[PDB]
Amino acid sequence: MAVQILRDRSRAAVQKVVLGATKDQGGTRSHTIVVGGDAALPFHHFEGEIVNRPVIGMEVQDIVPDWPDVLKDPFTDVINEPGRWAQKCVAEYGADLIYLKLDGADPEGANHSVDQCVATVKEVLQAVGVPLVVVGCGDVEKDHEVLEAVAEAAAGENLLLGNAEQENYKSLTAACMVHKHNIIARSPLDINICKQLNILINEMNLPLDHIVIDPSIGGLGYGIEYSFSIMERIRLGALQGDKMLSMPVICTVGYEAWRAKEASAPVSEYPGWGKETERGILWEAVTATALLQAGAHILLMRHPEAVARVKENIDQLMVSNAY
Amino acid sequence: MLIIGERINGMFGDIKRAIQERDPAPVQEWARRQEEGGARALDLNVGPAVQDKVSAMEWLVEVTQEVSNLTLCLDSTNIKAIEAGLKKCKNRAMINSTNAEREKVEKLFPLAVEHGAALIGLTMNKTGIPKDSDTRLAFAMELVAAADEFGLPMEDLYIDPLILPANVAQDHAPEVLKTLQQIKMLADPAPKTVLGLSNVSQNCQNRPLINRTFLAMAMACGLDAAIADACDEALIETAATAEILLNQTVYCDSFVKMFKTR
Amino acid sequence: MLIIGERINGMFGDIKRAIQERDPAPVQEWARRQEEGGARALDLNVGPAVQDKVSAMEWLVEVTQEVSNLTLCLDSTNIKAIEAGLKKCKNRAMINSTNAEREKVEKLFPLAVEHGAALIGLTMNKTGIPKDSDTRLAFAMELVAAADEFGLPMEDLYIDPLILPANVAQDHAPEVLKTLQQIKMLADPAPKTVLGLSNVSQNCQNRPLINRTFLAMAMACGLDAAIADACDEALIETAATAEILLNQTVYCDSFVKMFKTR
Amino acid sequence: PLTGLEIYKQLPKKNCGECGTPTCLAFAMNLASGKASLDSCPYVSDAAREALDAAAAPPIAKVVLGAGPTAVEMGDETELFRHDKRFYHETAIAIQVSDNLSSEELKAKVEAINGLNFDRVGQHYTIQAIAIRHDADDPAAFKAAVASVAAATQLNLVLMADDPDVLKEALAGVADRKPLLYAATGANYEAMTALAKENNCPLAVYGNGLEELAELVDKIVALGHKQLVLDPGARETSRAIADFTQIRRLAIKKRFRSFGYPIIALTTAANPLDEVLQAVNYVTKYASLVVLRTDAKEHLLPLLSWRQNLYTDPQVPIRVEEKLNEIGAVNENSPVYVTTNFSLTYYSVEGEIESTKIPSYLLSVDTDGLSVLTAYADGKFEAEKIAAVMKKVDLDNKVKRHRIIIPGAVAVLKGKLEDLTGWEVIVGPREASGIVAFARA
Amino acid sequence: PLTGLEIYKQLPKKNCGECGTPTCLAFAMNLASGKASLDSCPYVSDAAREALDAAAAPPIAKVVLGAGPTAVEMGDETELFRHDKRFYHETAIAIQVSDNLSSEELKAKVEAINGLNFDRVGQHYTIQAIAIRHDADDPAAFKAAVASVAAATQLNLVLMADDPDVLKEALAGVADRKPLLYAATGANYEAMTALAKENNCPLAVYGNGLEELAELVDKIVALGHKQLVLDPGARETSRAIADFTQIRRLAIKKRFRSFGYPIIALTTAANPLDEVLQAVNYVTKYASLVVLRTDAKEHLLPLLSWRQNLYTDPQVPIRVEEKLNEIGAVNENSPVYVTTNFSLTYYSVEGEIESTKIPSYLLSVDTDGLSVLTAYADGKFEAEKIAAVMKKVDLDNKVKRHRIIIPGAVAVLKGKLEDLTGWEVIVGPREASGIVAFARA
Ligand code: B12
Ligand code: B12
Ligand SMILES: CN1c2c(nc(N)[nH]c2=O)NC[C@@H]1CNc1ccc(C(=O)N[C@@H](CCC(=O)O)C(=O)O)cc1
Ligand SMILES: CN1c2c(nc(N)[nH]c2=O)NC[C@@H]1CNc1ccc(C(=O)N[C@@H](CCC(=O)O)C(=O)O)cc1
Ligand code: SF4
Ligand code: SF4
Ligand SMILES: [Ca+2]
Ligand SMILES: [Ca+2]
Repeated sequence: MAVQILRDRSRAAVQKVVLGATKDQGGTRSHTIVVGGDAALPFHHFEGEIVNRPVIGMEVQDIVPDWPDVLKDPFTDVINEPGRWAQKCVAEYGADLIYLKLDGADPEGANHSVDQCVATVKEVLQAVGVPLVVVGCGDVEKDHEVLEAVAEAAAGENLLLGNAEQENYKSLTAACMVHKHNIIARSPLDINICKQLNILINEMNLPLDHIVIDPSIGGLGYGIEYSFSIMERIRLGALQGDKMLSMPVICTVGYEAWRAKEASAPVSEYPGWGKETERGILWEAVTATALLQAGAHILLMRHPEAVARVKENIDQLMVSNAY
Repeated sequence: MLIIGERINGMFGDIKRAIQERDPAPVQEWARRQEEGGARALDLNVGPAVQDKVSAMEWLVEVTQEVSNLTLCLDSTNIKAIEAGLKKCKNRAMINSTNAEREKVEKLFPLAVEHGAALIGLTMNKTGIPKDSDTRLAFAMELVAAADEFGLPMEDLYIDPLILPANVAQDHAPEVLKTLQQIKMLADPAPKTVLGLSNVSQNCQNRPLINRTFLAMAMACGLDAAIADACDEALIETAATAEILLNQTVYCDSFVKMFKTR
Repeated sequence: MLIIGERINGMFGDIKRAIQERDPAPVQEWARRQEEGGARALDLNVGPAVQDKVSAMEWLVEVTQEVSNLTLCLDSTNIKAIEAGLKKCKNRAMINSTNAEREKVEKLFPLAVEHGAALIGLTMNKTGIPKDSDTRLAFAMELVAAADEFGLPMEDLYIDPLILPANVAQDHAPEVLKTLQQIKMLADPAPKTVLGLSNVSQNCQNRPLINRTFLAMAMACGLDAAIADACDEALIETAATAEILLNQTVYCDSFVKMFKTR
Repeated sequence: PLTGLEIYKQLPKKNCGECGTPTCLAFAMNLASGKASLDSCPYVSDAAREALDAAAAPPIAKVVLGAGPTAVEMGDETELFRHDKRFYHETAIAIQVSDNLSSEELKAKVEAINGLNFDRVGQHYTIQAIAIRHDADDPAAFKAAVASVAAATQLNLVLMADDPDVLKEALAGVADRKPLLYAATGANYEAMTALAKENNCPLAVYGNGLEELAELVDKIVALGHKQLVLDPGARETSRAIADFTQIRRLAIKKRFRSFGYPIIALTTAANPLDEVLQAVNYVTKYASLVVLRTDAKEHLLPLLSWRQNLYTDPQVPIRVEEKLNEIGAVNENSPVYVTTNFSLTYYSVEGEIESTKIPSYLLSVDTDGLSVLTAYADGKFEAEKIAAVMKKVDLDNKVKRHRIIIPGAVAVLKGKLEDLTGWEVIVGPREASGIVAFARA
Repeated sequence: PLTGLEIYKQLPKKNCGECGTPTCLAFAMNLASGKASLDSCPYVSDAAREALDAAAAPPIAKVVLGAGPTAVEMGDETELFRHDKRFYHETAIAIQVSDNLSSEELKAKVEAINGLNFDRVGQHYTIQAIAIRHDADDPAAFKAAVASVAAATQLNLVLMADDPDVLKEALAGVADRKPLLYAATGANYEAMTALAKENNCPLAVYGNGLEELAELVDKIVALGHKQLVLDPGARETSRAIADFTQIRRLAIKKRFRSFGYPIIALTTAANPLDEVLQAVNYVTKYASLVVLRTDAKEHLLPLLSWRQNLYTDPQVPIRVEEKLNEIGAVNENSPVYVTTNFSLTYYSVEGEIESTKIPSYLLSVDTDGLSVLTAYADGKFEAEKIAAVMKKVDLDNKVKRHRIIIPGAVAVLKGKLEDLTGWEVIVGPREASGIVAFARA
């Protein structure tokens, strides 16, 4: 009779990536945040050790974002000041990381100079003491000039440079190696391209613990299950010995959740959905909650209250359920 | 797929000359070139020449684990040499092999658990090698029962239906596949399987074409391990490809390169 | 193993132009270069390029059997085009493809018994291609039940699990093999099977390595026929070697050459 | 479908050959191959019955919540991951309401519960049941509450009362319907088993821990009732994920017949925002029925959204309606875009066109769910299917200009479609993110 | 197991889902797989009992002729070709003796029938039964006929008559050894089955053609007698070969339960030499019992030799009896040759030795029947086991010399053997065809 607890032993574990440096490490940050180290399925403490809990980064742009009116409200006092923007996300809203999304680098938009993009990065480095996640706007030629110049001046800070895809990984990887920086690997909802990209980046002699996977998650209700299943498959592989899928999974819930009408549509427009306040808060929270069960290590959020609720969720899931 | 290097065998010339004069150089060199091929196991055989199987086996182990950390695979019919080799193993090893003979089972299954190693079981007895899958499967269940009887992990049991040359025993090859596929009805979880792949192309024309072809056909039937030529690059490609087609490893454009550097 | 030539398809550049301009030369050429490869059957598909099918399908049948006496295989969804093709067929015929829907069954099944041809059935429905093997088997069982209904010989029925690319549908390949393995156990005598082998390497590095490897694995599961590139020598060698390992054809030292010139 | 070992380690091990087989181990082989019947060997008893009931049966039992079109099916699952195959039955949503509330507050809350049906992305979200819990000191307040709710709502019901006498007295008038009986406990499971026996209703099994749940279930099963839903008593979301996984694992992988039933989860989060997030974890962690407290549409929408997404078959792709879809005001002189009904292709254009701003029409042609490259190669997206859909909405009257916009990918369809349609053709960008660069031009 | 198609057509056509499966066609898939038992479906005819037997039972049932050590088993074959697997039970040879012969002529013939025991090449060939036929004009002459034969031989018996009332009077005392009752016809099968039921003896079923045979079998099956042997009524060897093929094919391949029984053949060739050749065809054409009319010792040895050979195992190599085989005339002087007991290896050696007209001795050690080369690489033919058979064969006392000749394939064992043996080891030619060029030189 009796009951035996089934425990699936993991043959391997997910990589441990170090974000940021300190005074002794050659950086200027107050602390170093480590992600990964999981030796089991998401928050399964009974069959593995979850050493480092998932962290939450808040999106800060060098310019004023084109976010809906509702999302801009909690930032109105510092939304037009990146230095004061990042400083609020940490002290007030309690953020783990500062996600510096440079939309001002876009030649069609703000068209900020290369020395201006590096001025914004260096501004946040003086504002906060948390590790930074700096990615470009999306322009191939611009980001190659921006991210390179940023990595050169912010060398020693141990940042997390982002947006490196399959057809474009050569320019960014070369910068990360010389200036001792990490890198984000983006994949168009394809685990095959994801795994293949990690090989190409590593073949240039860049350590596996300096890479993080961006599966390009789908928004809630807009194909999030396509990303949910992939993130799980990556998690299984990382435990089964597949070292090319052993990189932590970063998610951009901020961009994908606030690009949906259901998040910011007024209640007067869609009476059946309800108030837009609770909806937008919960829409970004649920779309990030589900990914935590898929193995999301770094969440990139925007809404303050949405973060504060996911933070609570993480605090509860880290409570050891070991038998 | 688990590739077990079968080049370090006494039936080969250079290997046999090495053991006679205790020359580590030829043995170690093949321990590298096989590992470079993608092999994750090295089968060690002293050969029929050397009269002292016990000490010769201990020598092959102490010089192989010196330049390689792969899972060694002891290959000798003499139990006294197997246990002698297991005591010299610095890591996990494999016992090859045992049959359904109770006299062998009672003195090898406890030995496997004692050293916490893997045990390869043959589907035969004092009579010889059968043909009909119903016969081989009967011997296999005793090996499965022996694992549960002596407290051996089922995933550490490697059942070998014993493949014969495709020219003089053509009717054996399909029966081996019919055996492998029906092994999945023996236990839960089911035990692993292993084959001496090079035997299927024994004295046939174009051996590699027969080896890699049979390897793919066996993996589809659930072949979990194979003792074949680790230096055959055309074989390693097939092993990698077949593993992808079984969804045992996530696909990528460098899937062949990922198998060698796994 | 029956290899059906796939080169004659309206998706290629040469064939597409050979239909609009009505040029027999490309069609006749690929009807020979595939026969030399070892193909004993030719897949005739007008493709989505040509507007009218009935006019194009009939034109292919005449110019193909002009320089070849191989088994003709018609590939289209248009029932009118398929039936129009069987009209000008002097030799043995084969039709492709049909699904489990009764709206397709009673319009294609009796058409097969009429001209006394082979019917290639699909294990799918209007919704799409199934995932697991239990669903494919359920649809395959409907094809066998309808085969005994309209009075059709079981050896003339070809089941197609519909193989998909190993990059996007990597989890489909092991299910296709599980399907084939359980096809020869749902009926006695067991129906023959067929795959679109070349589709498993769709947009993948080293396609031939993917193709021939999957063929052997499928034949081990009981694949009686397959539609792939007959011009690939590496593929033909695998198709020949697999027959030897399945004891379907008596082994000889020239086993490769004999299957090529059967 | 049964391992030779499992069959063997359950036999007398006599090797008498009365079965027509030399040994038991050889006969175990014959059973797995079906060479002989298990009824041959006259030996053993409970072993033969337990095996047959465990062999030819699903890992998770199927217990239906009531009768009629309103009734939903719970349990019946065979997977730990949705990508391995698919998740069949969606999570049952139940809103809890106290009984110590006044009549005017009860009716007002129940009325709000009946309006928890949402409409998004051409999909329809609906809840399942309503939970009536006994909090009052008077047992008569419970029967007056359930009878009151059963009049307003037509949905399923689930009663929460410890004392069986208080339950039956309230169950009497609503016995013919669904009412799930929560919950049978190790002290009062005897009377509870009889209530669901005569009324033929599902019964909930409670147990403080993993072990206590196992012992109580086996006792209830031996009384003649199998239709059960399990409650490991996990009040913490972390303590729940572990326990909920075991029931799903042990029943499927190890064939544990005590945990071969769906799970009922209870949300304990005070904050209604934290409650939904805790519900997201449950509906993902194999929980078949969850009992919420907040009844606001602002909370149930993202929760029922994730529930729908998770339980969609990976093999069938998501598809939008085959109709012209309008973005913005649309003045009758706005551009015309043509694309596939695949849900991931459509909203690649809706989000990108609507992002630019201004009115435009967007024709989703019916590819059966296939993408533009996809339906292109499957031929379900030709110049013919497109021009025929052009006229399947009588589109020209709506728009003054005759001009349409085609995918940069399938743009080649340009010539042939511009003739059969009679409508001029402009081939856009390969990626829809260029919908901003085409309008400018 | 059984084919899913065959259980579907055996199944009805109700599609009522009472089994737990939506349709009957889907329930057929669950049965072949093993996802459900067939007892759930009530809507089944007597084909349920048919599905129980036709699937589990072997194609050809086993019926024993006689009882005890003198009992031989017929039927129980599952192969259309001996090269695939093998043929298990050999053909039962039976010699026919009439009753119209005098008592002195009856005993004198049976006396020779018991002398049909042949010993050749180390093995022993024996016949099994004796056929007693009724050719007299009075029934009472058959009772004294069987009693004379039964009290003479201890071999099996088989009586042949049409009238049951005549047969039962002669079966009274010989019933203990269960003699075969030939034959049941379409007119008296009712009285034959009843008599064969009380005595529990195998009943021979006769039928004119493959049609009347199949019908009459089912008649006896319904009565409760399943111990039957089949006689297609074919007299000519051409008719028999075809008919015996059908009884063997339909039973094995088509699961035909009317032909799922062994076959009894009757040699109808007038000439004794023609009879044996006609009997060779039968024992090859899947026959289980043949009745000859020749008692000569010259017409049985060639037939019995072919029987033993045909019913051997191919996968298993054939073994010459271990021992010493003298060739021609052996002088103590004559040379000694050692080899392997494989039939192939020693057969070739025997051909080489006798063909070159050189008197010698062949020491064929037991290698398990494996070739000298095979023994050589699997440690079955090593200088230690060979010097072991040297003293075990007792060859040392049959020669004045101490020299033994080994195969030129394993010459490498001569030295280590020369030391162990005490004899002088010479390494001959690797092929036995050059042994004659080794002797002279
Ligand atoms: C997943 C996949 C499948 C799935 C289908 C998934 C689905 N839901 O459609 C499966 C495995 C079933 C499949 C099947 C087929 N596939 Co496929 N498939 C793929 C794949 C990987 C992705 C499809 C996808 O989701 N694209 C994403 C969507 C969003 O992109 P999209 O539809 O093109 O829309 C974009 C643009 O076109 C543009 N856009 C679209 N509409 C509009 C409208 C306007 C106005 C504008 C401005 C822009 C615009 O913007 C969109 C987003 O930015 C591609 C390879 C790839 N990664 O591109 C091959 C691919 C599309 N498949 C292809 C083929 C060949 C097939 C098959 C014929 C395989 C075969 N040999 O039979 C079969 C079809 C027949 C059959 N079903 O038996 C080919 C097409 C080319 C060709 N024929 O030579 C490709 C490109 C593979 C390759 N060779 O690279 N496939
Ligand atoms: C049949 C066979 C098998 C069968 C064995 C059946 C049996 N009863 O032999 C089976 C399928 C089991 C098989 C397996 C093996 N085989 Co093998 N087998 C053969 C084979 C095909 C023919 C056997 C035969 O019937 N020979 C005919 C007999 C009559 O020949 P013979 O015994 O050698 O005797 C002749 C001569 O030596 C001479 N002679 C014999 N005695 C004497 C005495 C005197 C005084 C003289 C003068 C002459 C003489 O006369 C005979 C004919 O005229 C040969 C290839 C061949 N045709 O030559 C390989 C062969 C013998 N096998 C061989 C091998 C390798 C094996 C295996 C070890 C394979 C492996 N990797 O383990 C296994 C053995 C163990 C195992 N079972 O796993 C090798 C031996 C050389 C080698 N070591 O590489 C051969 C030669 C194949 C080859 N390499 O071309 N084998
Ligand atoms: C019997 N094989 C085997 C096994 N173990 C198991 N469980 N099963 C097996 O079939 N271990 C030993 C061997 C596998 N290893 C080998 C090693 C060499 C060759 C081989 O073909 N050797 C060459 C000799 C070349 C030389 O002497 O230089 C040959 O032609 O035989 C085959 C298989
Ligand atoms: C869908 N296949 C198929 C079938 N029939 C069945 N029952 N099942 C199938 O999957 N018949 C048609 C096709 C098989 N034949 C083919 C034909 C071409 C290619 C192929 O790979 N073509 C090239 C295109 C080259 C060009 O455009 O010039 C390719 O890269 O896809 C593969 C298989
Ligand atoms: S009759 Fe039962 S106990 Fe006896 S050997 Fe058979 S299975 Fe075992
Ligand atoms: S119970 Fe019998 S008749 Fe009814 S659906 Fe099932 S198999 Fe068919
Ligand atoms: Ca396996
Ligand atoms: Ca088959």
